[PDB]
Amino acid sequence: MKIRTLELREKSVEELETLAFSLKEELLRLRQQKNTQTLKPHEIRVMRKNIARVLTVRTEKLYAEMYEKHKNDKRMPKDLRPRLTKAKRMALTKRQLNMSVHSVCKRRRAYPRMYFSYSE
Amino acid sequence: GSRKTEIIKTRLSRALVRNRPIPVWKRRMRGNTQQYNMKRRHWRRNKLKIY
Amino acid sequence: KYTRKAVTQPATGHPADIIRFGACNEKAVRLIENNNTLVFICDKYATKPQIGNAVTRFYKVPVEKVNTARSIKGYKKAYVKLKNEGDALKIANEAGII
Amino acid sequence: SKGTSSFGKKNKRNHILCVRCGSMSYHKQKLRCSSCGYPEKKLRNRGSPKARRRRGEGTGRMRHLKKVRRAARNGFKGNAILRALRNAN
Amino acid sequence: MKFNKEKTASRRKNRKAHFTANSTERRIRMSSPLSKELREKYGFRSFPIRRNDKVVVMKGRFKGNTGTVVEVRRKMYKVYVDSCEASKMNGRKVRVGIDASNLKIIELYQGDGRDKILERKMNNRRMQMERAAKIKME
RNA sequence: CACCCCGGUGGGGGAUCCCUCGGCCUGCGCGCCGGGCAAGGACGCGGACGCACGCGAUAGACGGCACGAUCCUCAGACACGACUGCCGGUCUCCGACAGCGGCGCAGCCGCAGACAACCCCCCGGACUUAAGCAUAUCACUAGGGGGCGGAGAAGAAACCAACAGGGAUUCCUGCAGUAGCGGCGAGCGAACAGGGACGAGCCCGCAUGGCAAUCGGCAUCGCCGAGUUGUGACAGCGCACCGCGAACGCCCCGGACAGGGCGGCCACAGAGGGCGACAGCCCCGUAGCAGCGCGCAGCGGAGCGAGUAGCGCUGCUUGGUCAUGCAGCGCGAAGCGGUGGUGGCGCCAUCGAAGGCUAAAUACGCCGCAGGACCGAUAGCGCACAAGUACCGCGAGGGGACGGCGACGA
RNA sequence: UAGCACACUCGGGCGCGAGCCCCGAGGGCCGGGAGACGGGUUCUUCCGCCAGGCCGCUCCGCGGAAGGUGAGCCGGGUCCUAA
Ligand SMILES: [Mg+2]
Ligand SMILES: [Mg+2]
Ligand SMILES: [Mg+2]
Ligand SMILES: [Mg+2]
Ligand SMILES: [Mg+2]
Ligand SMILES: [Mg+2]
Ligand SMILES: [Mg+2]
Ligand SMILES: [Mg+2]
Ligand SMILES: [Mg+2]
Ligand SMILES: [Mg+2]
Ligand SMILES: [Mg+2]
Ligand SMILES: [Mg+2]
Ligand SMILES: [Mg+2]
Ligand SMILES: [Mg+2]
Ligand SMILES: [Mg+2]
Ligand SMILES: [Mg+2]
Ligand SMILES: [Mg+2]
Ligand SMILES: [Mg+2]
Ligand SMILES: [Mg+2]
Ligand SMILES: [Mg+2]
Ligand SMILES: [Mg+2]
Ligand SMILES: [Mg+2]
Ligand SMILES: [Mg+2]
Ligand SMILES: [Mg+2]
Ligand SMILES: [Mg+2]
Ligand SMILES: [Mg+2]
Ligand SMILES: [Mg+2]
Ligand SMILES: [Mg+2]
Ligand SMILES: [Mg+2]
Ligand SMILES: [Mg+2]
Ligand SMILES: [Mg+2]
Ligand SMILES: [Mg+2]
Ligand SMILES: [Mg+2]
Ligand SMILES: [Zn+2]
Repeated sequence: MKIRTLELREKSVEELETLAFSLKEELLRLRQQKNTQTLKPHEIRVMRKNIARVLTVRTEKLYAEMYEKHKNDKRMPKDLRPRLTKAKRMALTKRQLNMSVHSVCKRRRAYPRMYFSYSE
Repeated sequence: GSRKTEIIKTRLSRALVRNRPIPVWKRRMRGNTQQYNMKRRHWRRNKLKIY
Repeated sequence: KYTRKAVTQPATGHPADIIRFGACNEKAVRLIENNNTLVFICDKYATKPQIGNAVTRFYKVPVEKVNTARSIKGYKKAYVKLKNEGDALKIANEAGII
Repeated sequence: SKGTSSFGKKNKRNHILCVRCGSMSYHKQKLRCSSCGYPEKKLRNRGSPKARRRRGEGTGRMRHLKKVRRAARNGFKGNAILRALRNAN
Repeated sequence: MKFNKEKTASRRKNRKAHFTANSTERRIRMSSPLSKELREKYGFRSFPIRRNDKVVVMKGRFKGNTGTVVEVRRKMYKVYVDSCEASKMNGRKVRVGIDASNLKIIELYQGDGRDKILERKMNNRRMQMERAAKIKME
């Protein structure tokens, strides 16, 4: 947690792409020092994890950006649709299940639900 | 046998790096009931099925 | 055609992904001093132009030849010969390989 | 002849690594795995009641299924970044 | 009696819940009673023990000793109090592990946001006592 | 002296007993896979990392939120959040294509593969019983193939009946081990009722002709397409959902008090677990306490089902008997037809097949939860342990063994 | 107990320890060296051993720590077909 997420929200998506490449370089210099010399035990750990932290903030900013790009799209990208289940994505909608023929509409309209109470 | 496919050598390398004792710092960990690696494999007694 | 995958990861093939480190072995030192050759331990799926392009990019030196060998210890050892003379010794002190 | 002498000739290896199931059961001549039945599309009908316990669903990592159990438990709210964006609009 | 069917009275599941408790639950299970001087101020019966807590030992060999908590270890459930020690053979003094139930807190540490956590339990206890007072009023 | 027997001490071995983060059983809950790349696999990923487990090049805690001080073998990390929890990201490669299919189709989609307990469709044994055996039986089972779903299938009478008539299906009870089938041998074997659970009903086709009133697609209010070989209709949903929880001291024994003794206290809490012996009052807990809203609009209604029904033959099936069902083949209907335990014909009675949908009661493994007159390490699952592991087999496959110091302070 | 090395011998060395380990000498004996399949690190170096090797070991295909496999020309694929 050497690189904090608070600073990564300020950077842009392509600015996080360059940061992950720059942090990958420093990890290669750390893996050099681990082989040749000693290192503090979690230096490779920390630099590996803030590469992941930069890339996560990159992904989280990119999901937010791509959603507002293709929000009012006819077909949104599959990334931005909710991954329910293949069966649940192929389910009929509640509007489609409520679809009934004209005779069922007229009958429910002409004979609606009654609210009543009985007593003997 | 000095001629092998890419899959054979990767499986042979994975069998080789696996075949090592418990690192000695693990014997000092609490709740470490393992004293020696029981899954050690010797090349003459135990055969690998890497064909 | 709408894009099906809107949020895409950055591509691989970064030079830090390809090169794990440069070796400081007794063999690797002999190759640095006698043969102007660095020894890098690399990703086992990295090809010879990808390894050579990584050394020209990360260490900023021209590469004559790349010899590779997938080790039985799991990695790919890559022998990178540099173009200019005395240059692998110049890299390995600045890169800290030796 | 029939026994100890004949075992010296057993240096062929007929069943090699299957690319689908990873057992050493893919025959080279037959070009079919004896365990999982690759390259038939459906899995081979397992030859024992215990073979499902060894090789069936749940005996492996269940990488997608453990995720979809966790999403189903929470109501399939999905991607946490996109969840707040659909909630705002 | 326990009238909640959804909680276990099973010994096996309660024992498994104790030894395979996670670290958030193991902090709660390592609670310790307060003194009467702390309970007039805070009101709650006990609180989870922490490092730098002043503690009087209530049971065991060190009973009646006072000292600060110098080490809490959630796995194996042991609180190590300053001035509750035993020597090794090489003269090295080791703190002796005491269960948290055998310790009574004399002075609560309040440094690392713990005064917020004490006041959160204190206020929720005070608020829940107000609801039970109104319900018994009605 | 050896040998033998008995005892003592020491071995040897792991019985016994005590324990149990395990099993088993029952109930309840859940019932959610897959080109958005599944199941499974391969290979990698820890500073020191083999196994196990975790994970996927964001590789041994990446983000958000909650939590709030430790994690630890070393080194270190840590209020700029340790250890955790919940959810989400990332999620290599092999493994679902000679692909197949739908839609005028700049293109957009679907199928494949997994699951095999439950359920539906097809295929279909033999051991066995008959004291042999061939029909029969086992059995319309096992098994194989195919296919779904959270249930499935069934289902709104071409039904039951013979009454003073009942009224979809499914399930229970019951009819009933009955009528009946059967080398009438062994054996097999239903149905209507009556009682009950649960309850629910509907639709397509022959829709206007003063104009397809209908739909799909798009780069969209306009094109293009479907379509007259005929298209056409909205009543149901959603959110919220806590944190706290009473009451104990002294003395004795002891390594240690939860023991003993004395004296209290709390209890809508004396369920259970932990704590150095057996704790209502030491701890975790336990009893106890908290809800709501938003919706429902219109325009046809007598439409009717053919290589079918039925008959003949055949094969299978059934308790189904001069045929119960199913199929094949031959023949092949009707305006009236089907049926009436099932020969033909006639009566009378009762229904309307050959098109479609339909909750609930019903079944059930994994898994989650809770229980139990269960088993307590040769038992109980094969596995209380680095168990589908080690290991064996060319292969399909086969498959173990192994639990316990203490106050984890010395 | 059955059984297990019985063409070697002499001196020296390291070593707590030597019939077997090393060196020198003598006397004998027979294959040795390259590929495939198969094995998979056994290779090589350093250190070890009171465990394993049908005896012993200071040795080792053993135990531990390392090191090592570099290709336009070798083999296969990026080629071709055979049954
Ligand atoms: Mg080979
Ligand atoms: Mg062998
Ligand atoms: Mg990536
Ligand atoms: Mg090469
Ligand atoms: Mg041969
Ligand atoms: Mg062959
Ligand atoms: Mg005796
Ligand atoms: Mg035993
Ligand atoms: Mg169960
Ligand atoms: Mg995947
Ligand atoms: Mg994190
Ligand atoms: Mg399928
Ligand atoms: Mg039988
Ligand atoms: Mg018989
Ligand atoms: Mg008999
Ligand atoms: Mg017979
Ligand atoms: Mg399903
Ligand atoms: Mg249905
Ligand atoms: Mg029968
Ligand atoms: Mg119409
Ligand atoms: Mg309390
Ligand atoms: Mg016919
Ligand atoms: Mg009639
Ligand atoms: Mg009759
Ligand atoms: Mg009908
Ligand atoms: Mg026992
Ligand atoms: Mg057992
Ligand atoms: Mg054999
Ligand atoms: Mg002898
Ligand atoms: Mg000889
Ligand atoms: Mg050779
Ligand atoms: Mg050697
Ligand atoms: Mg020895
Ligand atoms: Zn296979």
